[PDB]
Amino acid sequence: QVLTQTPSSVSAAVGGTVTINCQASQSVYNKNYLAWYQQKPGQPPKRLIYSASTLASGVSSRFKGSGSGTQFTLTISDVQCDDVATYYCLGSYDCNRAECHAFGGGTKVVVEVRTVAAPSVFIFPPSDEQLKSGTASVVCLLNNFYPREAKVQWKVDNALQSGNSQESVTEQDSKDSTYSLSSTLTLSKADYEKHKVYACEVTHQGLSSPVTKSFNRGE
Amino acid sequence: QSVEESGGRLVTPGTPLTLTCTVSGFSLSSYPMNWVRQAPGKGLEWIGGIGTSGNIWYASWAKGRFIISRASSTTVDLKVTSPTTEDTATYFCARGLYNDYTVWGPGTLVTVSSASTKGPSVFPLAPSSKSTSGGTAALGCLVKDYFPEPVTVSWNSGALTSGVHTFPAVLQSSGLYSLSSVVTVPSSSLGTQTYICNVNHKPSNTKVDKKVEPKS
Repeated sequence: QVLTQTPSSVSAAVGGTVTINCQASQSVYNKNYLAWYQQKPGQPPKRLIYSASTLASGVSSRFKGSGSGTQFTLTISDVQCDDVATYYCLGSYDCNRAECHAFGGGTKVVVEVRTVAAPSVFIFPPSDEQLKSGTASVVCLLNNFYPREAKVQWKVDNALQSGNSQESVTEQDSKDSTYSLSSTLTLSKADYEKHKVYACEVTHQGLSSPVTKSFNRGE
Repeated sequence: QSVEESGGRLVTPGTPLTLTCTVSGFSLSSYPMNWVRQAPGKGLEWIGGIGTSGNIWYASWAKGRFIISRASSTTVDLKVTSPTTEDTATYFCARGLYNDYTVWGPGTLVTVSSASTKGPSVFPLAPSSKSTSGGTAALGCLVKDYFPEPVTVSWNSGALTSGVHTFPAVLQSSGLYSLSSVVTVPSSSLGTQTYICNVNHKPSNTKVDKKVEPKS
């Protein structure tokens, strides 16, 4: 049995409604052995619904399951910031006739806000400790922004850097619905001490103009 | 009733590994047990399980690759017979999966790779005027050049959690991971309050407590 979830990603404003569909290739046991799981980043999955529509103990009545046979839906009403998670359907079967259990592929729920939030931007020079080791890492932090799309550009003596940085983004915050991002520029100690001005330039919807944070090596 | 997974570690491809699920507060002859896995950033996948009567069931994709057994009155084993890089995942055990008696463990991390274990270097991200904005200062630690996952980061022995961002690790071209953890604090606190990042990388037996102070 294969369970297909659509869509694979969904957005709702706070107070809005999302609907997630689960289609099974064959009917679950008793036509209703379908469970829904919620998974928040870093955590084991939490069982929210079973028997297609029955809430697990303690689960909010904002979650509503429905459907039968091969076609199932999860509806989240009055979407809240803490609903940010990946949701999985789980179908169960007669072990003698089919695979005992099969998870759907998951649907990521994102919370949308009408208003944008500009990132606060911070730059960190390499530590003296690291410089001793022969490498220099420069870090640029973009803190608490929305929406997710953000452009970070590294400039060294006003020269655009390519192929020598990596970035990482957090999952959406379950309290303020924002993202944060770190970009790390990595150079050899030798290359680092050849240049003076180190800059990270940030483009984002919440900023009317690109903002640059920079330092001069040494000074 | 609770369950706990153990045995996850780094192995080279082809090297057999056994995971264990240990149960407390119930009998294995009373409830079914199931193994589930999740590769980093991917979905949940049912592997197999053992029913009340002791019958063992596998997902069709898992047959031959995994062997499930009752190892004792309180433990269920999962043996990965010839691991490939694609068996890198968190492995969860659960009593049940569907019914009201369902209980999951926190998971155990398996990494399959020919890369060797390496402890991280921990460097400070010092607060300065270049990391201050409107009464808020940002500071952190850079945890560089480690393998495999995971590393844990906490601040002030867990006493500080607000304004903390620990970023997902990135795989560098060298094949080693790097990550940063940052925290935003009141700038007025930089003179009085001590900030220490607590970094633990158990695979390499590395534990570092790095004080992060304003740069001189």
